[PDB]
Amino acid sequence: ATFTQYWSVRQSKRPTGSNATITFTNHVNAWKSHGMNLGSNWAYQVMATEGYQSSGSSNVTVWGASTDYWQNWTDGGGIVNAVNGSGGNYSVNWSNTGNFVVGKGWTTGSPFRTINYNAGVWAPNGNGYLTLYGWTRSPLIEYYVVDSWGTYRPTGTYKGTVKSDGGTYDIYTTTRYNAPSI
Repeated sequence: ATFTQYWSVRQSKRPTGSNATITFTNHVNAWKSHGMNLGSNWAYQVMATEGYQSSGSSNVTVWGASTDYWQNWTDGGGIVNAVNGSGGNYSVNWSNTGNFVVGKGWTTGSPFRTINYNAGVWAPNGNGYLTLYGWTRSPLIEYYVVDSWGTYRPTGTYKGTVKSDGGTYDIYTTTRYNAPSI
């Protein structure tokens, strides 16, 4: 499938060890102001560990009484050890993988969501995103809010900036031709 991607990318890798907050409504409006609108149909929404052509290790925890969804996907190109921890916790040991997404969040995404998380460990050795991840339909859109990464910072068509949660983010739009979902 062909679709546009929305990006919020910190101007510097965010500290990992204490609880971090992603006020999502800030990124949503900032995207709206630049003509970037999400779909009317909301898919899942997680604080995930996105990896590609890399190996590493992560340990994330997502707090909520109400977090229900468990996301564990992989195009089966490499080895991916994803353990569904207790509560909102989870870990990932990936090796020479291709693409994959692992995170815990919500079955249905909300443009008003508020997220507290504690990256117990962020040791990506290659390409890996410590990002808030989710999709929407009508239009079909894959959105990102990246706080940290590995060897590659996600860029694209620059559209502006937004200050949120004591951190400034660069805004990008990218396009993919022949990408699925999940």
